[PDB]
Amino acid sequence: VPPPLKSGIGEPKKTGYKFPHVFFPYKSRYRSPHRQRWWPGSAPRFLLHSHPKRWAPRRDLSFAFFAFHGLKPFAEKNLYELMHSLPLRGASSYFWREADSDPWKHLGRKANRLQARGVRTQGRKQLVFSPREIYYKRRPFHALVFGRLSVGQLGASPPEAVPPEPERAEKPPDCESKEQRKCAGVS
Amino acid sequence: SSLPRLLDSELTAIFQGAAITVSSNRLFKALLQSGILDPVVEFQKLCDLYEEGRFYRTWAGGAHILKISGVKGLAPPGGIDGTPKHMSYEEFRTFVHAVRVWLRDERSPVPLCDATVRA
Amino acid sequence: RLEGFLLSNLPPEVTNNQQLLSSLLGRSGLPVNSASILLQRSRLGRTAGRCLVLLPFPSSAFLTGEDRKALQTRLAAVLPAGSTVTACDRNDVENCIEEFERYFFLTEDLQRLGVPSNLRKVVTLSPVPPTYGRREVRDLLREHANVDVDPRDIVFRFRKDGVQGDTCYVLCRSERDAGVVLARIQETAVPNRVHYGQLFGCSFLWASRSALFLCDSQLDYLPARSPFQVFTTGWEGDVSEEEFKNLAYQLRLFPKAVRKFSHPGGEDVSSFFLEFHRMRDAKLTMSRLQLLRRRWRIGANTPFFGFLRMADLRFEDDVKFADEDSAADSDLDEPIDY
Amino acid sequence: AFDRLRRLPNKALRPGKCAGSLFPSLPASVGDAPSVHGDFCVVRRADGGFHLVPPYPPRINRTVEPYPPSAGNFYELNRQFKLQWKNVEYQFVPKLLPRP
Amino acid sequence: ALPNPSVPRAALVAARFLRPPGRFKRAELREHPRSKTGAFANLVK
RNA sequence: AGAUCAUCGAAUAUAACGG
RNA sequence: UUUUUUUUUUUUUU
RNA sequence: UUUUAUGAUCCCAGGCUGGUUUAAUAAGUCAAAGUUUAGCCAGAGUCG
RNA sequence: GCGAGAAGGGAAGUGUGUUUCAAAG
RNA sequence: AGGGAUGUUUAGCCGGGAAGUUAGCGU
Repeated sequence: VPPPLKSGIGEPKKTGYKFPHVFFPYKSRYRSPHRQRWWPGSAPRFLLHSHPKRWAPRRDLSFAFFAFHGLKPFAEKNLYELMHSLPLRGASSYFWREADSDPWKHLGRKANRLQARGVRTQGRKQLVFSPREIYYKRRPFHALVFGRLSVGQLGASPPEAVPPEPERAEKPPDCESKEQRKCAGVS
Repeated sequence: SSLPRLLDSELTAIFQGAAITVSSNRLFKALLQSGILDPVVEFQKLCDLYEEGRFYRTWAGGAHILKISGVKGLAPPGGIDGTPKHMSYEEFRTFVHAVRVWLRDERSPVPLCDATVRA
Repeated sequence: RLEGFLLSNLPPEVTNNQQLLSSLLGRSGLPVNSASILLQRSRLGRTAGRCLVLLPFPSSAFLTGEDRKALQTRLAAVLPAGSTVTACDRNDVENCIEEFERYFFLTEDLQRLGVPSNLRKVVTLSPVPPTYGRREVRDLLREHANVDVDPRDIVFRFRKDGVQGDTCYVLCRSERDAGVVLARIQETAVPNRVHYGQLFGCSFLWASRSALFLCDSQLDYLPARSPFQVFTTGWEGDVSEEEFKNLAYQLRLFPKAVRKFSHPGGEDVSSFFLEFHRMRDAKLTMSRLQLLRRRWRIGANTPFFGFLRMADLRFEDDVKFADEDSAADSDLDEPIDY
Repeated sequence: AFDRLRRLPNKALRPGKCAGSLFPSLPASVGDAPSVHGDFCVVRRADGGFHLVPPYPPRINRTVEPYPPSAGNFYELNRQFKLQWKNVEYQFVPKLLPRP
Repeated sequence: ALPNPSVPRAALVAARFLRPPGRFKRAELREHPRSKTGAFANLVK
């Protein structure tokens, strides 16, 4: 059965609807554009169903309860959550996205799609983000971070690192790139 | 030049005095009695402009025919009630404005309504 | 008071001969004090599809009511050819007609000031206003509700095929700060339409938006004729190469451009050109950029990209202009898919 | 027979013809040219674009009763669509189909 | 005003061969929240 | 946009507006 | 006027 | 003032069309008042 | 991001359809 | 004398969205 609908933190109480959509009794193949994404092999809607209201008994309440965001796994920690614990709010640092452990790329119903090449039978140039201005609306998962986006070349070391690039000035300080997953930096 | 401005409040007495909706028969006679339009305007003058202005169609005056007849009223007469359109307050205001200028431009050197002409 | 009429939609066979035109006026009314006419001429010496007639001194024409005007109009409407409009002229519109003729002659001359890179993100547009417009008339606007003293002699207006004032109006600004401020408050504004009888006319909703730009350079006319689908991009970071810098970073994004060009000038911003193979690829690119813009929080109104076009030109010793060519087949390159 | 409940035929959204016109400049046949858009309207999109949109209720036919008897168990009948803007309201709920 | 809202002429001529939406597509617009509504795009105001 | 026979059930007819 | 903002802008007086 | 046996008022039921060959001095040049099988047009709205 | 009533007989008689013409958003 | 001291609420317009509301004829 599908999970019950819940409102995210920072939102007033709303009135639940009686039916999922207008064509509830009559039609069945019609699907709403704002349908929930809970089946394995998908991603949330960011700010629609990612952070639902959290409740627990009085006994379970504690300081550590509030720090759940900052202890999330690597596969679910966003940029906002990552920059919150870093020195200087992660200012004057570098960040990049590692698209190697996505939920849909390992698990899901459509996890065996046919690509243009076929199957994978076997130093990169990944983008680097330099946060300049940081503004937190709804901590620790919400912020308007403005930074300079540039390109950088990876190294030959075992881990993913950035040797002597960024080199080229791509665009002036703009909005963030992605909000799914991010890595650390040299700083 | 220097056309007088018609106050909203003044029109309220005339509209309510002739009596929400009212028929157009009692309003045509009351307009001339008040003398707000000022030769003397005759009764036929207002009727002619009402049809020429295409006000029955614009206002959807023929929608009441389908309520009595139904399907028979859709067809033309030969292929039927003929009552006039009952203008409301809002509707009547517009008409008064339109007819007030149609008489001033009838003798002005520079036409306002229709200045153009086709050969 | 009456001061003359305004003809339009005249055939070419009557505007090119003053004898025939003068004869038609003598029979209807006064001959060519006698009345006077004024024929509009283009920069190349060609006539137009309209003319103007002026009445004699007001001393002999002040006492003229509608009774004498209806008969004159009617009688003078029959003599000319069919498909012709003969409207009256008021005291206010009479002075504006003279400016209309002068704009057509100076159309090419006026499209050089601020067109170059000097004034890039300045130019604006607002094709709301109808033929009723003037430099002076429009000057009062953008001052009582937006606070912006724009230049006077910086107003340009396009024209239709029948040398009629096109509704597309374009304005400029001295500074760049006020540019943004113009396209944020002029949304859904109803100042007025016409000033007749000391009262206002019909309503008209204003709508200002940046949708067109101008450029004049010596190294832009030739490059912009070879490809059929040419793109324009700007608002880039510090100075960059084409093959070594522009190509490499392009891989990150989704430009998908066959070729590229440069735009010198020695400013603090670059602008590289793009090329496509098919119209579908070009079209899809547009969407991509648009989407990306929002993500970056750049701005809706902020110029970021555009589509390059070649302006129509009229040469000499030509029987027919390129724009007036009916046998052109330059539409097959845009396939329709639905 | 007075004040009798009549019935009118149904009519959906008429698709506009490709070969339409904006404004007939002195037409010279005995009829009115069709329209491209027709019933449909063009509005500004959220993402700065132009797209079609279902207009205000297109002549909701109130003369014929609902076909499915089980309509009240899932939908609230006898609805009204009012247009208000600050302290101003207009009377346009009556959706009458005039004669041809 | 009432019949036709403020629609620029540039966007009307281009949108000629645009196919109208289907039955299900119409419900998407009508579904809440109406996030597809643009500037001055309200059907009530 | 113009034009474009009606038929069966046996049958039963003058009706609506203003002084 | 009150919650929501990955659709904006404005603030001076010799 | 308007319709009315060339059917005005008025009660129940039926949605309109095309489909190639087709014998006979009815030798059809379109199957001759009316017969169909892939098909055209067309068929309201609603989460308060 | 795009497509989706592709399973509809509930309404109507002078209507639904057919025929003759027209349509440079 | 520092394990001190200092710090504390920013303002207006317009457009779109959700919940509650869905009373008005005074323009």
